[PDB]
This record gives sequence, C-alpha cells and structure tokens, in this order.
Amino acid sequence: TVSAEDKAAAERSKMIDKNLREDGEKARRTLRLLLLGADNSGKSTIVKQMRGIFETKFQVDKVNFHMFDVGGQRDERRKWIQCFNDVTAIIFVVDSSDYNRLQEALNDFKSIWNNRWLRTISVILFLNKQDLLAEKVLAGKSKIEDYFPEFARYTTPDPRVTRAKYFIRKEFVDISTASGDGRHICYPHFTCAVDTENARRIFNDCKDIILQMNLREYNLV
Amino acid sequence: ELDQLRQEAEQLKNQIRDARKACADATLSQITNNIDPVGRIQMRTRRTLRGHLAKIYAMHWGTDSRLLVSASQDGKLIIWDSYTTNKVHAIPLRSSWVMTCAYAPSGNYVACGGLDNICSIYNLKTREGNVRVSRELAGHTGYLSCCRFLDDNQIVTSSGDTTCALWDIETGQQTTTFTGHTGDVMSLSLAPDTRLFVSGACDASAKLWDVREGMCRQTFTGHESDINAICFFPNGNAFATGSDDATCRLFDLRADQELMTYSHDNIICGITSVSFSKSGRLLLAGYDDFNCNVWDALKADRAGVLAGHDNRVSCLGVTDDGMAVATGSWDSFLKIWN
Amino acid sequence: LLTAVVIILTIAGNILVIMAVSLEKKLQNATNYFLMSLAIADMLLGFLVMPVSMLTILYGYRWPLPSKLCAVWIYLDVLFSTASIMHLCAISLDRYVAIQNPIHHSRFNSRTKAFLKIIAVWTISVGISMPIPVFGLQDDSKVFKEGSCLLADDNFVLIGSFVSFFIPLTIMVITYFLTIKSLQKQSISNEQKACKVLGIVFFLFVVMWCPFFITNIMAVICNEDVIGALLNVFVWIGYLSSAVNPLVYTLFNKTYRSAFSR
Amino acid sequence: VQLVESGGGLVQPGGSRKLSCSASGFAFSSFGMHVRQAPEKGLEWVAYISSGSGTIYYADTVKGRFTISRDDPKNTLFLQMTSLRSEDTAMYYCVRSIYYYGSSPFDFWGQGTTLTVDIVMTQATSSVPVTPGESVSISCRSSKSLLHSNGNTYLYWFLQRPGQSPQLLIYRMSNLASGVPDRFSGSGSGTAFTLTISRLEAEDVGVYYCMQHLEYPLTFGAGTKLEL
Amino acid sequence: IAQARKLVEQLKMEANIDRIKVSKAAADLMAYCEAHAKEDPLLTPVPASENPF
Ligand SMILES: CN(C)CCc1c[nH]c2cccc(O)c12
Repeated sequence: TVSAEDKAAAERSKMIDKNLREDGEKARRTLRLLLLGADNSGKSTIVKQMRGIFETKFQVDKVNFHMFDVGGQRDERRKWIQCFNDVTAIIFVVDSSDYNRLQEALNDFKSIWNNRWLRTISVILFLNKQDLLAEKVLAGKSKIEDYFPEFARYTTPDPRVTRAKYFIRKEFVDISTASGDGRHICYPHFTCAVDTENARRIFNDCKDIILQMNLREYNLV
Repeated sequence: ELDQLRQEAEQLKNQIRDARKACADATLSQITNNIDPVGRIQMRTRRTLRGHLAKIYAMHWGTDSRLLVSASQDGKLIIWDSYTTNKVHAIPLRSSWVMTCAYAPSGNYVACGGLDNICSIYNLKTREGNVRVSRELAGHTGYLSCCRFLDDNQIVTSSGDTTCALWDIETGQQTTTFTGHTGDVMSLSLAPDTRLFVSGACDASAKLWDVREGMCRQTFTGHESDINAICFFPNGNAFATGSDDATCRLFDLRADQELMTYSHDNIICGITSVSFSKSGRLLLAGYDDFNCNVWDALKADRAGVLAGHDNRVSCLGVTDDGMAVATGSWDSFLKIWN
Repeated sequence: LLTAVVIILTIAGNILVIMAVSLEKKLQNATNYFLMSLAIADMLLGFLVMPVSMLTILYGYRWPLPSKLCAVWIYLDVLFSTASIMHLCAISLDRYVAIQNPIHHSRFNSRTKAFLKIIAVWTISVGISMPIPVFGLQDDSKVFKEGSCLLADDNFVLIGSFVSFFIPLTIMVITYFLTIKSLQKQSISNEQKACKVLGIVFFLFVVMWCPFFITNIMAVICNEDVIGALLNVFVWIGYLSSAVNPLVYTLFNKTYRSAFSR
Repeated sequence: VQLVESGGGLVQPGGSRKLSCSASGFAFSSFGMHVRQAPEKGLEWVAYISSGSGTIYYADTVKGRFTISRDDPKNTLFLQMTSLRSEDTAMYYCVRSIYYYGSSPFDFWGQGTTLTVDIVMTQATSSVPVTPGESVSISCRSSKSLLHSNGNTYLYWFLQRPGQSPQLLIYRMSNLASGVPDRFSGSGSGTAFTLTISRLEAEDVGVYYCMQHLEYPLTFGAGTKLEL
Repeated sequence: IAQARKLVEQLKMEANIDRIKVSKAAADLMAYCEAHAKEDPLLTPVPASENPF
C-alpha cells in the first residue's frame, strides 16, 4: 500500500520529528524576557554584568534568561507586541529623575499593562537613576509638588528622598493595582544608574511568577 | 500657499467622492438578489499537521497544490506534504521572530520575513542536499509583514516602515520602492497577471500599485480600522480586505469603490486572514475568535464555518486547484479542510 | 437513608469533575490529568464498591447470594482506596517540588512526567493489592468471618496498612511541614491562600481516613463487638472522602465553579 | 559532491574483506546509501542503509555474509564481507540517495573499487546501432506494473559511459536528472518503458540500464549499449 | 509643502481615471462566478474518489 520511496520519506519525516522535539526540549529550558524602556532609561545598562531586534543572554543560578529589545521599529510598538504574548515577564525601565516625561512613562506603562495580548504577563518595573532623583530632590531647585498637586500633600506609607521615591513607585503601582485581576503582578524595583545586582532581582521575580502560575494550575490559589 | 495646496487636496478628494458616487447606480446585493444561494457549506478537517512546537504565523501553498511551507514562533520553517502528512524539510531560522513566509511558484525557493527587517530567501533544491540561505535582502527599516515571489529572481515585500519594495534577488537591492502609506503595511496580494498588486496598511486604506510604473493607481478607504489581510479576486478585477474593525469588504478596481461588506452583529473579533475559492463565490476569513467563516461573496450571507482550532487562526490558504483549504493557528497546528 | 446520598454525591461529583476536565480547553494541563485520574479512581470506588456495601448493610451484614463476589469486592475496595491515598500523596509530593523549586520544576515539567507519575502510583497500588485474589479465593476463610464478607488476614492487615496509610502518611506530614515552611520563608496573599487550602486538604484527609485505619490496626494488635461497630461507620466515613476529594481539589478554581454551574 | 571507494584487490576464496566509501562535499547524514558490477556483466544492487541506520536491506545472494554500516561523524560508509566466493568478484559502487517528495534517488555514484576473488527487468536489445544526430529509442520491460496507486512509476535510467561509473538520466520514468540535457526524454506506460534520445551526439555512447525502485531488492535490466 | 505637492499630484493622478458602472462590475463578477462554478471543488461537495484528501 505504501511504496519503498514513501516508506523512506516517512523515515525521513520521523527523523525530522525527533530533531524538532530535541530542539523544543532545549528551548523550553530558557526563560524569555521583553525589555521596554521608552527613552533615556538606562535600559541597555541595567543588566551590565553579562554582555531589527536585539537580544542579550545572561545566567543566574543556572537558569537561562534571554532579553529582547526592539530598537528597529518606530516609536509606537502596538502591532508587534502580540508576538511576545508568551514571555515570562516584561521588564519596564523608567527614568524617575525626569519629571516632565514621567507622565509619558506612566501612559506607556498603562498601555502595556492594559494590552489585550499581555493580560497574563507580569511586569518587572525598574525605576532607574534613583541617584539622580535623590540629587535633584535634595537640591530642591525643581519640585514635583509645584507641577503635581499630589506630592505637595503626601503622607509617606533623607525623608524627602523617601517621600519622592515612594510617591513615584505608588504612581505605577496604582495603575497595576487598578485592574485587580491578580493574574499578573507588577514587581517594582528602585535601581541606580550602576547596580551590581539586577539579574538577581529579575531571577527572584521570575521565580515568584513561576510559583504563582504553579499555585494557579494546582487549584490551590 | 500651504492653505491653497490643502484646499486643492480637499477639493480633489470631494471630486473623487462625487465621481465614485456618480458611477454607483445599483448595488451588487440588489443585482445578485434573484440568484440561488450557495446553501450550507459543510467542511471537515481532512488532515492535521503536527510538528510545530509554538505559535504559527504564516502558511503558503505551493503551486503544485500539495506542498506548503509554514512559519512558527519556534524558529523553524517546515515544508509539508499535505497528501501524506510527511515533512519534506525543516529549516532553522537565524531569527525566531517570523511574521511571513512564501513559496516560489517554481518550487525551488521559499522566503521568510519578520522582526529582523530582512527578507531571507532559501534555496530548497541544491546539490549537497540541504536547504541554505541563497540571499538575505536588507534595506527595510521596519519588520517584514508580507512577501510574495513574482519569479525566481523577483520578490515584492511589505513592511512596517509604511513602504513596499520590489527586489532583484541576484543583485540583492531594491529596484522599486512604493511610498504612499501612512501606517504600517500589513498585507500584500499579487494580481494573477502579476502586473499589479494590492496592499493594506494600518491607515485603514488599500492601495493599488503598478509593478512596472511604481505608482499608486488607486486608493480604497472603507474600513474604520487597520487592514490585516488582503486577497485578489480570481478575475484580478477585484479584491477583498480584512480588518480588526471585524468587517470584510470587497472592492472593485474598475468601478473604483466598495461593492459589499461582510459583517454580522454576532462577530466582534478581527479578521486575521482572507482567501477566495477558485470560482470566487466563497470568501473565507479567519478570525480572532478561533474560527473561520465561509461567506457567500455574491450575496454576503454566511454559508458556513470552520471550527476546529483551540487558538486564533493566523493564516488562510486556498490551494491552486481549489481542492483544499489550509488554516494555521496559534494552537500550533495546521489543518487541511475540504 | 443517608448512604444513597453518599453514593449519589460521589457519582455526581466525580462525573462533574471529569466533565469539567474534558470539556474545557483551558483545563488541559499536566496537573488536571492527574486530577482526572483521581476522579476516575474515586468514581470507580463509589460505583463498584460502595453500593454493594450498602446492600451488605441492608441485609444485616449478611452477604448476598453469590459467594465468589467477596474476594473480588475486597480486591476492588483495597485497590481503589490505595489508589486514592497515594494519588493524594503524589499530589503533595509534586506540590512540594513545585513550591520549593519552581523554575527547575517548570523546566522538568512535561507530559512524560505526568504519565510516569500516573503509572507509578497505579503500579504501587496494584502491587499493594496483589495478594488478595491470589489467596482470597484459594482460601475462603481469609475473606469470610462469621458469615460476613471481610478480610481476616492478620499479617496482611498490619503490614498492608504500613505501606498504604502509614508510610504515605509519614511522607504526607513531612511534605506538609516542609511546604508550610517553604510558603512562609502582594504575592503573600496567594501564598496564604495556598497554605490555607493545603491545610484544609491535609487535615480533612487525615481526619476522614485515619480513624478507620487506627481502629483497623487496633482490632488486630489488641472490645471486639464495639470495635466492629465502630469500623462499620468509620469505613463509610472513609468512603465519604471519595465524595469530598473532587470538591476540595477542584472547586477552588473559578473555571471548575463555572463548569459545575453549566 | 564526491564519493571515493577504498579497499579491494585479490582475496583468497572464503576470506573476509571490508570496503570503505568516504563522502566529501555533501551532507552525508541526510542521504541514504546503497551496487556492484561483475567484470563483464550489468549492474546488481547489493545493500541499502537508510539515513540514520534505521533500515537495512540486502540482496538474497549476499545476506548473512555482508554487513553494511555508516560512520556519520567521519562521513564514511563500509561493507564488511565474509566467506567471499568467486561469484563476489565485481566493481563495487557507492551510491547516495535521498527520499522526500520530489527528490532524485541514485543521482551520484562513486568511482568504485574492484574486488577479485523479484521483479525481472527486461532489456531486449544488448546493442543498438547509432549514428550522430539521429534519434534513438531504448526500451525496457517489467514483469509487473511499476505504476503505483500514488501515481508514481518507479523506473530509473542510468548511463555508464566507457571507463566511467553510472550516471542518472531519468528518475521515475519521466523526470530529467539535474545536469542532463533536454535531449534525453523518458516515456512509458505500466510494464512498458522507453527512453528516447533525440539529436544524438558523441559522449552519449555507453550502456543504458533500466532499474525499478518499486520494491526491494532493487533490480536492473541487462543493459543496452550504443556504439557509433 | 513639498509633501503636500506630492500628495496633490498623486491625488490628481487618481482623480483622472477611467471608471465603469457598479452594475456592470457586479454583472461581470456574477458572470465569472457562474462560468467557473463547476471548476470550484469547495462550492460543491466532491466525490471521495476524485478527492486527494
Ligand atoms: C476497607 N477499605 C476501605 C480498604 C482500605 C485499605 C487500604 N489498604 C488496605 C490494606 C489492608 C486492609 C485494608 O482495609 C486496606
């Protein structure tokens, strides 16, 4: 019923299947990360220990992480964002020092958070240049309370640096909490322009994300 | 001076609108009213193709109507034997991010494109008995959205830089660039005669392009949102577009306007792909609701549905002899329907 | 009578869990297949074994007409009870590695691991229950006593419980201690809910099955009439776990709650 | 693409010898490998080793005495022979083949190594007179139909020019092999096959063999020679 | 202004174009579908013998 050449073609297809399965097993080990910083964020610099679409790979605790940055595309990222609907997490980098563009950062983060394709993906938010923020608020030449009414009267949950940092963090955390779904979580981290340990924090947040997925699949939570 | 040019642009658009309106006397629905309906179309999944371990983005039938190539998020291009389900080739891709694949009409080449902004051409038939990259086509500043071979030595592409290009594969440089679109170009369809082609973009407009002259002959605008998919009628005098506005619209080249819209209140999902049957009586559209709808193109009544996919149908393809329909999906399976 | 209620609850709950697993594309993962295996074992327990036990109650614990059914009935009872018990043990063991090492567990998690898990638990259950039809039918005294169907092999009842509900029990309490240690040393609400669910599940399992095994061992190592009357009710307390396992292992999910209400 | 055979020469009867075929310039792992010619006879298929070694076939004549193997990292193919008889004497050829939709099995052959110690395929004419520039037709016949239900007829044509190893002309009765001019054309029906050479030239002289790949053992025609 | 000039030029080229009646176009499409209805295997269910799948 099956000719000799068809039998040989079937053997070839079976070998191809074996190779594909081996490649998928190799690929499943790695955890995939999407990096999205609007501008002036130090997003290329946050993970510096390990060095149309750019990729970088780093390993912590014998776990492979692969981080994608897409510099080729135009400013608006809407169309190709559907591709990264299976990543473990997104890493959003923000320059807390720049107050004028801080609302633009909030709008960008809200757009990513409320995306239909990225509903189930957590975000590891890195607030970069905290040292610049501290220098600016300590100097006091420019105040966010002047432009922003909310910081003018704010109760914290130096002390001025603390009030500014927690207010800026709460700005993003409110957007993350507003959905209230609980299927995905924002992990905010305050980071300086140079930080020895950032891959460690990424690894810890990814471990927590996998743990929450495990608890949801097991029907425990 | 600038206001004068803006006024001229507005008045010319108004004149075009009035002219198209003058050409309209009776609707296609009115004319096709006293024609027998196609009836309930029942299609089953004759074959299911397994081996892609991730989401599938693109499929294209070969001209023999038996070989097809599919592109997936796993980073593999696989050529299938649709009759026996056998895998002919598995091509590793340098970039895992793929958004389009194409099969040369001769069968000796396939093309792949994605977020690396490069259309890569692969030599299927070569001594040493393996697939290799014959030519990497660089020159686009955005992601490759669609590619379609004209010959062994000519391929046309669409891209996220709001531009389409024509390439000479042997030289490797663009020989023509098509620049009229405001948004990203999502889809592309060559005419049967190959002299002309259509493309839909994120500006919610479709443009007719002269392959030789390099100019936009006509522009069509009925969709409210972006056009994800575009297909040319088998006659070559019409085409259909699909959008995330959840409508499908048919446009005529000679009348220069929409002829019909394929919409239902029940459907709110976007159209990912569209295709015509050999006669063109049936217009098949894949949707984000994990199903494909069969439309009566002449009456705009939904004849049937293809419902077998666990995730969204990415790509559609009606084979050249008309026998079968292929549907790839985010569930990582291609199904052949008949 | 509140025994027909028990069998009806068992059958309905396990059927609904199997339907929810099979009809939903979102619930086809490696854990839900093992949960479906648990549901299948509990349904078989509730269909083949429990109504015959109610019939035995209805005749004053006098066996119905076919005498050969006693040994196979004891076989099925012990087999399905052991299958459920080490299914729960495997679930606890899998959750411990899922909590302690989430990344490595996800990397090694596959369909092959789930199939290996299922065949391992069923193979151990088959090995534990192996001697009952070999020797139960070879000697009718080992399965009959005073005209009532019950196993009367002292050595098997003592060791056969030491690898069915005392080594699995030791494994389960050690795993519970290690997991509550791991879950405690915005994301803490999920961990607290998981700890509460684990505690409810573990303590219900212990309180429902341990009384029967404790009095079963006490009936051998040691009153006879009192212990027999206690066993007659504690065996049904244990049977009720087949009607409680689906609800406590599936209803905490909104998908299962929606499916049960469809 | 290249196949070089080593091993051979005089062997006493009943001895043992191992042949080696080393592959260069092609993906040897993807190709299945196979053939001998007695000092004054046509082609006789010996053995097959699939890609990945999952399948092996032998001719009934050599079964139990020949072992075929491949060393994929070294790209070498071998044939261990034992209990060698006088009938074993031949020139052994190393042949590459690949099996997928549209492939061309038996496209490349080695130079071969000389050792000195069922469908019946019929070629009626052993010789055919030929002049340059004139069309010539060579016929082959099969005991049973090579037409298969899938629609393929598994018939092949080879040309062995004087002093050269065989070379594929037509595969599956109608498909012209790569690097072969349009002069050669293959036509046939089930059980009846003809090869027509039109506008004949010098260097088309040689022995034309018809081979079936419908079923194992692979069998050859006796061969028809063209002489100017 | 150069971009606006290019836009107006292409718009003029689009404006000056031959157009036919929508009724004629609909009739032509209906005629094509009527003529090629028999050739279409998807429109009419096909016997299994001639079906490759
Ligand atoms: C009575 N029935 C609830 C079966 C419980 C059981 C599991 N494993 C055993 C081993 C020995 C004696 C037993 O009753 C068991």
